[PDB]
Amino acid sequence: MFNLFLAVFPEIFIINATFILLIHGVVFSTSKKYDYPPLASNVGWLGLLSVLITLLLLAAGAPLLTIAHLFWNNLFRRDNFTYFCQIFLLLSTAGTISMCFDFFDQERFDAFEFIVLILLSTCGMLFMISAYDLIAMYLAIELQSLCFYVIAASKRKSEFSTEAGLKYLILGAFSSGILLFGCSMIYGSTGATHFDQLAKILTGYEITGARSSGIFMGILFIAVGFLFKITAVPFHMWAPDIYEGSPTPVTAFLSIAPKISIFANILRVFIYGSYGATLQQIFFFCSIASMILGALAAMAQTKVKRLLAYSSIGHVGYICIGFSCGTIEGIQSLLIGIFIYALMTMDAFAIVLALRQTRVKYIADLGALAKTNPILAITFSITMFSYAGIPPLAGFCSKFYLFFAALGCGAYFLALVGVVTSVIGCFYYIRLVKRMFFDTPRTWILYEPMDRNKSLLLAMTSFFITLFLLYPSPLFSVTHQMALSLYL
Amino acid sequence: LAQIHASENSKSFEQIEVERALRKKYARKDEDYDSMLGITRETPPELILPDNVLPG
Amino acid sequence: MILSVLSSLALVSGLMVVRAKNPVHSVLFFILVFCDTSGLLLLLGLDFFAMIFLVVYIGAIAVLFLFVVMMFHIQIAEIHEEVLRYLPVSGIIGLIFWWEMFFILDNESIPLLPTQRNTTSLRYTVYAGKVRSWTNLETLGNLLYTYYFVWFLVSSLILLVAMIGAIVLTMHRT
Amino acid sequence: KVSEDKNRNYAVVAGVVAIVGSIGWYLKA
Amino acid sequence: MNTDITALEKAQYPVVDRNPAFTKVVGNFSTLDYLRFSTITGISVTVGYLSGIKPGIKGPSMVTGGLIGLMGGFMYAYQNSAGRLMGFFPNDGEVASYQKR
Amino acid sequence: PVMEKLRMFVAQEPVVAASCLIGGVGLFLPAVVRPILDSLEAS
Amino acid sequence: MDLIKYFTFSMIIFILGIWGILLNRRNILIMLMSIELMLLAVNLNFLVFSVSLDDMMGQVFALLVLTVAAAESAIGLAIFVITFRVRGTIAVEFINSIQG
Amino acid sequence: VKVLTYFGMTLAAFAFWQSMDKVHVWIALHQDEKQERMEKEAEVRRVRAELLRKA
Amino acid sequence: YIAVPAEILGIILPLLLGVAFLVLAERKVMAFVQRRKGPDVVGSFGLLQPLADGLKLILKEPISPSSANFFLFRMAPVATFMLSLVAWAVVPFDYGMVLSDLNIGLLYLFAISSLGVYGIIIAGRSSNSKYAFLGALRSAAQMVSYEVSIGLILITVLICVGSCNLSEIVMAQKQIWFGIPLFPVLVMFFISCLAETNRAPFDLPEAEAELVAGYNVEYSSMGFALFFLGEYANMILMSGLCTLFFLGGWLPILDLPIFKKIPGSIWFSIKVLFFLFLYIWVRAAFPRYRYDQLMGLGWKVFLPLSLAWVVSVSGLLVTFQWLP
Amino acid sequence: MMLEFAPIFIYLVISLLVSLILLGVPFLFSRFDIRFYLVSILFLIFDLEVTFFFPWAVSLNKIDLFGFWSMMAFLFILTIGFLYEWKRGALDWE
Repeated sequence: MFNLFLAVFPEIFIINATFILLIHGVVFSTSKKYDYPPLASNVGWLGLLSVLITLLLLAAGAPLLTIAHLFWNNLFRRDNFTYFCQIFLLLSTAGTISMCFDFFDQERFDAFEFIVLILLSTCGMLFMISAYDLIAMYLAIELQSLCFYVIAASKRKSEFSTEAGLKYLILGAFSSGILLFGCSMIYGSTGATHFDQLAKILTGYEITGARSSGIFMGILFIAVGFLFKITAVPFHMWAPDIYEGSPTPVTAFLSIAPKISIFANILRVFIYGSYGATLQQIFFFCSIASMILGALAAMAQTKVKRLLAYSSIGHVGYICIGFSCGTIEGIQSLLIGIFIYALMTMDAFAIVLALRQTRVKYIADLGALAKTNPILAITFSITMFSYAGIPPLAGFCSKFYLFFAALGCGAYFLALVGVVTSVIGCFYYIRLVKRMFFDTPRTWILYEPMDRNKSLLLAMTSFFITLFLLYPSPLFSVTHQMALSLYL
Repeated sequence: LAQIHASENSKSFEQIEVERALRKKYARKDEDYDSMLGITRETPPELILPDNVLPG
Repeated sequence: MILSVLSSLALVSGLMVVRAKNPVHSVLFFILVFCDTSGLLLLLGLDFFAMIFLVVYIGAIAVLFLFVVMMFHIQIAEIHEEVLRYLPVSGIIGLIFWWEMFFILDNESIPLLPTQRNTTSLRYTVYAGKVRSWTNLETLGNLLYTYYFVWFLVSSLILLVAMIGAIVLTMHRT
Repeated sequence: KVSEDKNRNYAVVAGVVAIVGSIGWYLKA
Repeated sequence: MNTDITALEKAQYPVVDRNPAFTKVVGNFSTLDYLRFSTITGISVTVGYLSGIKPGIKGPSMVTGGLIGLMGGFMYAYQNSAGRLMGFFPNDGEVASYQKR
Repeated sequence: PVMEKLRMFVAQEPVVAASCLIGGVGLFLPAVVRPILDSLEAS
Repeated sequence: MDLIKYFTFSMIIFILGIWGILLNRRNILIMLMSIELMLLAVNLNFLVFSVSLDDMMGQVFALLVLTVAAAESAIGLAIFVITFRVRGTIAVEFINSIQG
Repeated sequence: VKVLTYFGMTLAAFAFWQSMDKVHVWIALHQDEKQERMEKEAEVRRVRAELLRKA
Repeated sequence: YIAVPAEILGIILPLLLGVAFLVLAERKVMAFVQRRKGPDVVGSFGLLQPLADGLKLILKEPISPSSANFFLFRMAPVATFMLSLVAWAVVPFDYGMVLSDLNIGLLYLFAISSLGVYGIIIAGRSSNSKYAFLGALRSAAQMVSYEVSIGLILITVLICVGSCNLSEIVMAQKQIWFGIPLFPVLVMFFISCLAETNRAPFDLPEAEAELVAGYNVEYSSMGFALFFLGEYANMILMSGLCTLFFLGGWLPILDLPIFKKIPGSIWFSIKVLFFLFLYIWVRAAFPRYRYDQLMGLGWKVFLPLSLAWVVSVSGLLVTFQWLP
Repeated sequence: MMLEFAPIFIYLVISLLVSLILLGVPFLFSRFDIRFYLVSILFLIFDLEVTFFFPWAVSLNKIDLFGFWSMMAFLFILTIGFLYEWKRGALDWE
């Protein structure tokens, strides 16, 4: 009986460690003997340790996660795809947590419960990746969302943080209800919720004249929920406001971790499933709308966080183009784009968190940064040129596949939209380089140097960005491996 | 002004280290989490200057 | 006919939830929608769910809403708005949703028209499943804690998040 | 003559055990 | 409760025991298993101590880190031992005590 | 010297201590006694 | 015609939730309550479908959804309370500072 | 609202639900025509494809 | 179904007479404890005192203050009175003496108890008095707080019985009454009932001399009467529940032919009367807690102990395979 | 069978009639306290706990040891939450 739980050793460990950290934090934060010490950094270090130990347990026991698969079948399904997705998610959580210690210390955010909620949302995303049924998928999504709603309002005395929390809660509950309606429609039409049963019932018919309208609308409503989750237009307007209003570590965590978990969910619910190109048209049109709106709105922005939010919207559009084309290379390029965007976003948010010690708010605040910190200005410029897609930087892969799929799938309007949006994006990205290098403002802002954690992470991500294309084979091979694990 | 300077310059190594730690501990604040905890953190007297040297 | 009565009561009560000027009244009309839903569930034969909707939705959730909305003392000026200008947009959206969505089962689940013939003698009765009857409670309890226990525990995790968030966001200790 | 902080001594022993265990882990893998 | 240990991907090494008991897996711990366990416990205690100095709770923080490390280290060692006994990991040592005993 | 801390805890928080003992008995019986009875029956 | 009538009951509850969203631009408490109506309509669909198909999976999900609804209402009302406390009012003109 | 206003609204909604019942009966009565129309249109498409596949 | 309303009235009307005479009995017992007589002039031995009081309230002019919630002000006592009445449809008095043999009767009773809080909260807000509103809020919070312990005790009895049918809960006690092995649970249940009924020592609404105004201070005539009748009917119901769950219901004390002679309805009535006497004896014996003190007792004492007893009983029963 | 619910409905109708008769015969001759929200939250959590206990309590005879321990884990998570409540002063009205 005990050995059946080898399939869930990582989750058992991380949940138990989170419980331990909760008890430790509550017991010693209320202690008069120790003068009620802030424990955000202590619990943060212990939780980074817990995340790393979970990653070791998951990575080392690669075959053991598939043990007792018949017994666990009606709860989840673990395979190669979920294995690598979960490893990536844990690494992203670890990097995000490592970027939080200066924020805890200098801002004096003393709440250790922030770390505990991040850990619980990580457990939720772990369960999302391995979900293989609509019920499990919904429950894990909801655990994740509730943790995010709480942490987005963590600065409970701030107008911005409370506003972001309120908008987040209302719109997220709305979208979750829509998705649950879709699940109910599918269940009523097919009498099934397991992904295998859904795969069998739907395969071979798609829209054959006598089309189950219940299955169609279930797919539609579930897709609307997923598109809300990935910040895709027109279900996107929550994301810029929430990203801006939340505390910057919260924004950093939301811009990376939840995308990996929900794209895993999207690939396992639909690609593994079967319906007409209708859903592919849904993601195609949403990708086009996302690129256009993201580009223009980012061009309009004067603040750094809002610009990064709209940039992320544009890039999810670029990524969803790979889902729409419905090929093995489409899934491979989607995974590659998600990986590269995650690394680039962590680079950018390490820079933003480093500059937030001096309260960077506007793009104009970066004036004369090439003088006051030359190495930092170059690192941010490498990231911005990677964002713009200029070769030989790592960001060029997304542009390359966007145009490759279009000229193959036969699309030319898509190629035109990609060209125009790429040029607009290049403009509003190089505006930041112009501000740091070309302008000569009357008043300068001198920024406090960053801590060791952010500098190490920045150095590693900058080396990856400048040099990934010299030796890119492991990423290509591992993404190809994952793409095939979905079908065979 | 002579009084505060004479007080600071005559402190021993142990007192210098104690006040360095205190200065670090009270440099910033999180009054919101203090209110959640139901406590009020007060600046220790060794870190408060006499009123006769303040601009007011 | 009874379904028509319950449907009409729920329709009017829900309209009152979304259209009452006083939010306290909106919460009380929400309790009436939940009572009506419980009656519908009793018609379905699911007594445990009918009672649990009273225990949880009215006994716990609606009490939470009532406690909060009463202590707010909301003045009508901060939330009032004339809704006549929303008749066209609501008409369009509601008509589209109505036609597409109230008849979504008609093609898949074609109704059996009631003939002028006693089709109730064609009811075949199997006594094998009636020897030992399970209540809806026992049927649910046979499954929750063994074959689908992971979802049960994840729901517990959701509740724990609720408790922690409630404390961290609102607590001001004395 | 003697280091008196017992928690610090325990932490020193823990760091030593970590280092020696890492060395042995590499040598026997 | 009907149980089934059958894994999706078959073992690539001789199966010494397909479902080894808890006590048997623990008794199968090798010196490498005790090395992994001790390293994880020591690193965790060290991180607890170092992260606990600023709040002033280095002792209790060491205890908490050590508990996390003991749990994770036992888990990792049990994983390795059970996987060796089930043939999922290279287990030439377990096969020696099976052919001989 | 953790032997009178338990004494002070029982003196100060008798309801909590009683609850812990009652629940602990309820958890100890199936975790320990039940496998003992299962093993005895098989032999 | 039983199933269609149960389904249209759930349908009117869902539609009323959508309408409550549409009609309450200045009343975010009723926006939250409309979302709760939508969640009740979905919970009923699962129960009705579970009865209709003679399958217990609908009921398990119905209980778990009730748990989700409770947690989401609790946290939502917490966020409402803190927003009200910061601003001193619930009017939507004071929760529109983030824009652009 | 007044109690009588609520009851008049409930009576109106009851009439609306009975009308919905009439609509459902009508939709059920036209299943055969709809399937026949679907079959004729499918035959049209299939004949057109088979004639176009010839070339 | 033509005979059902006859049974319903045969339940309801004697219940109202019993409530009217429970108020008289409480006045007589408190008086006798205090070396006085209590009602003894209006009728022989004061037996017409309830009739006179009810008729007085009927003739008293209703105020219905100039509030902006006139419908809710009047509906609040009707809600609580209907809720107090409807719990008796599932109560069995003897084998076969029950209106509705609900298979989910335990959960139905829990639902009724959960619904009871609304009359009190609506009375407070609809009364346009800050003092009535703060009292109603405190009373509602206390009631929901003790509902948790009541529910956990109900779960303990359910584990022993394995069925939500009240008649089956009684017939499960043929071997032994549950009050013998679960005596601390019975004590906790009786205290939780006291606190749930807003009764001494937990009677905040009676603490007017404590600067604590009740939720029904703005009520006159029959709205006030309905609140009072609801509370006393709930006291009778709580005594009945204590009898059913722990004292064997209609079962005799010993399974002997000498005890089996007298009807089980008499046994049930005797046990209910003993608990109704305890409600009054406790009111006469002790002072009352502050609101903060009783809330602390509810969340810090009775909840942990109820949860512990659920765990202990279930663990022992599954360990030795003594489950129903 | 739901047959035993009809007498309850007739009982409700009659009780409503009696209440209306009793209440109609005489007509012929700005401070937010967070602790109430908090007590509501705790009540909601433990109400859901009682809800999940009812199927478990009636089903202990068939789920045996596995169901017992799954419920125990559920309680453990919720009791960790309750301990967090206790230590943070949510249970103290002083």
